[PDB]
Amino acid sequence: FNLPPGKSGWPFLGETIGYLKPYTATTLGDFMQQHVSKYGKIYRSNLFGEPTIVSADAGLNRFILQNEGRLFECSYPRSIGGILGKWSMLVLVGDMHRDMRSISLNFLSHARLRTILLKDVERHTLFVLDSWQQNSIFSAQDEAKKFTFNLMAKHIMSMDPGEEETEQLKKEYVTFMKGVVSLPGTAYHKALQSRATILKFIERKMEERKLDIKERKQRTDDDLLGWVLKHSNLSTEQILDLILSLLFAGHETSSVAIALAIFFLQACPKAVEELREEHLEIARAKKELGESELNWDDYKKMDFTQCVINETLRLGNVVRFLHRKALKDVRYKGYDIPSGWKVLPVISAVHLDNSRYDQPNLFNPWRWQQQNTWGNNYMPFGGGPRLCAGSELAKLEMAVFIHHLVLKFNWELAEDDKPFAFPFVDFPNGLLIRVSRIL
Ligand code: HEM
Ligand SMILES: [Cl-]
Repeated sequence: FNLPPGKSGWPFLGETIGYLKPYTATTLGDFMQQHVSKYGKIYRSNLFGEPTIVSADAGLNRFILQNEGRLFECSYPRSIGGILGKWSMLVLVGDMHRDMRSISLNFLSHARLRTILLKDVERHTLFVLDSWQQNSIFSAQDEAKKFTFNLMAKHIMSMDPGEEETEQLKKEYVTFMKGVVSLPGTAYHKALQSRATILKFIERKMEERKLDIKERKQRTDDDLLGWVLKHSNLSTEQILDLILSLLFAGHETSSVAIALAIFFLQACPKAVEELREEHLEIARAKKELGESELNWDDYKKMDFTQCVINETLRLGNVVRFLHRKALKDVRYKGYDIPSGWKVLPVISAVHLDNSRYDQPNLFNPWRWQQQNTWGNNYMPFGGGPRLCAGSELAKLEMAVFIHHLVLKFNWELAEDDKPFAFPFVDFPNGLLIRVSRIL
């Protein structure tokens, strides 16, 4: 019987404060690097109020991910467990989760991806990028968040950008997100108030949709709200939790990824040159054909863009680790994971590994003309039965945004900045950039 080595830290809190200490997002951070150096890639700790096995071992992390529902299961801390609702897909397990995942996969199907969703992705890209003024200075992080929130609101509830009900859902949504990152104080009871308001807003739009469906109007299931009403048997409270958890799942991730790409690309002008060549050829082809909107076949031509995307996610690491629990005693590589203990697969660790990538701290999208996303080396979307249901939409959002960005603008940092993990990734100075339109 061999328990992994490590400390236990302070009572109640353990090593949580040190574990959560902000660190530059392109690294693992002092706490993680030092613990791996002293104890190895598998070590024990006391985190988020529970005894914990931390894993920076890519072989163990894929074993955990693939054995969801058998040896391990998703398990958030008590505080974080319930802010997205009892029926949040990110927290559910068992049959209910299997049913909610099947719904998300079907709504995000390839057929719907290449017709419905792509049109909205390009429309929302141009809604943002056409408002950018010459020689202006602004926060790219805020613009990225604008793009992805607008886009998600369209996808889930057919809301249009810039309209009042959408700008007000943003303020309510961010006030609610100030609860996840937290006495409770007046900034936690405020987040529960906002959550209730949001749930009442979603239930309002749900009743309007049930009327559209009863009156047999066409294309009622273009958004997620209409889709679950027509194609599922979820209850009202289940629908509200699904809508809210999808907004979070799709916006918090995609916004960071877009911002990371803007950041990495201004420091890699040769990658922007190759992107312009690839995207100018696509645009020239459509001009000769007299076609205006992008189609799936144009997206399939964005080979080097997919290299930038993979490199952005490998180096930037939108998600630092996952929250899991062991369902029974497990033995792996000679260590014992006791039942009921928390298990944290640090899926970001292998992305920064010297032995799996050559110069992992360098942004080098050309490495993906040799490497591949299959296997242990690459898991920014997770793995196993909970592998990210929106990954294909995420890549499409980045590709379409990049396409119009490099065709319309040059950009530079107006103020020094760097990404940090809190563990959520964010730019402290807001990623201010100056832009100028091309010829
Ligand atoms: C760069 C963008 C994204 C990244 C890095 C990312 C990452 C992840 C990861 C690591 C998980 C696994 C959670 C776990 O195993 O506990 C996950 C789950 C999920 N993601 Fe994403 N995601 C991204 C974009 C999106 C988008 C755009 C959507 C939807 C519009 C989405 C929807 C979901 C859903 C529904 C799940 C739950 C899957 C399940 O429980 O079976 N994601 N994501
Ligand atoms: Cl490499």
